[PDB]
Amino acid sequence: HHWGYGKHNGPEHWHKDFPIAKGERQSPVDIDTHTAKYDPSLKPLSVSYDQATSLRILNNGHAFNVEFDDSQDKAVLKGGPLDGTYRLIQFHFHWGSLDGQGSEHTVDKKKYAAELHLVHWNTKYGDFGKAVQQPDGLAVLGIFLKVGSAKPGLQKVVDVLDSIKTKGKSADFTNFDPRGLLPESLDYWTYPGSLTTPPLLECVTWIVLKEPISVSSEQVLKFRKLNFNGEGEPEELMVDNWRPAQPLKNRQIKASFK
Ligand SMILES: [Mn+2]
Repeated sequence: HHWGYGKHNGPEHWHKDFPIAKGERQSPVDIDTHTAKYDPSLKPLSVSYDQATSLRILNNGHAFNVEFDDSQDKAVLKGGPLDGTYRLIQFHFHWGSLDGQGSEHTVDKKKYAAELHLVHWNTKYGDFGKAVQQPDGLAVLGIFLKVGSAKPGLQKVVDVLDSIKTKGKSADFTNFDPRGLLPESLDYWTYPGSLTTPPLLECVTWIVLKEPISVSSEQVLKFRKLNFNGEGEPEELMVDNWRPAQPLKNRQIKASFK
């Protein structure tokens, strides 16, 4: 029936409705650190989020998205392996039912407790919907989360989860600054890939940061309290909304560092 992360509609079934699931540039992947090639020609990333305008937070039944106003060049990403400017449209997370799993990308097969995705679209395309039809339409910044100390900048998000518990619920969410979610270092790995949920389009340049951010156990616990279901439907906790690693096939992972 419709896709999700259960036994009957989980990632292993997606190819029946979205054949691109078995495509040549699917994500996520395992990052083998010894085989990633250092590329001295890659430039430092440029993150400009000082003018970021968040608007709302929504439970879409598969994760929670914080959405931003992308009608102008307010929060953009440029540099790194990118040509042109990419505007932030939304961020969301993938997490596990246990601390030993939850991330989509893995590093030398290591899984983290969660993974944050900041989604950006190439402004040359004019809108998100046109950008997903292009090979260089999106740029996703992925950041791993490990359990340790609490992340202060994530608390405003944790606190509103109670109000968007079930599928379809949304809440006003203004003045949230995503700079509070960045690690200290911007060193990264990059490779050409796809969206990690249906429609699985191969329109993404992935930028995965080497340095994880720490969150407290209590912070991650509140994520696991969300529901996949809609209000008044039987309760299915929102946990393990991550796609396993896909074959690298003909792609090279490049590193901005050595
Ligand atoms: Mn994602």
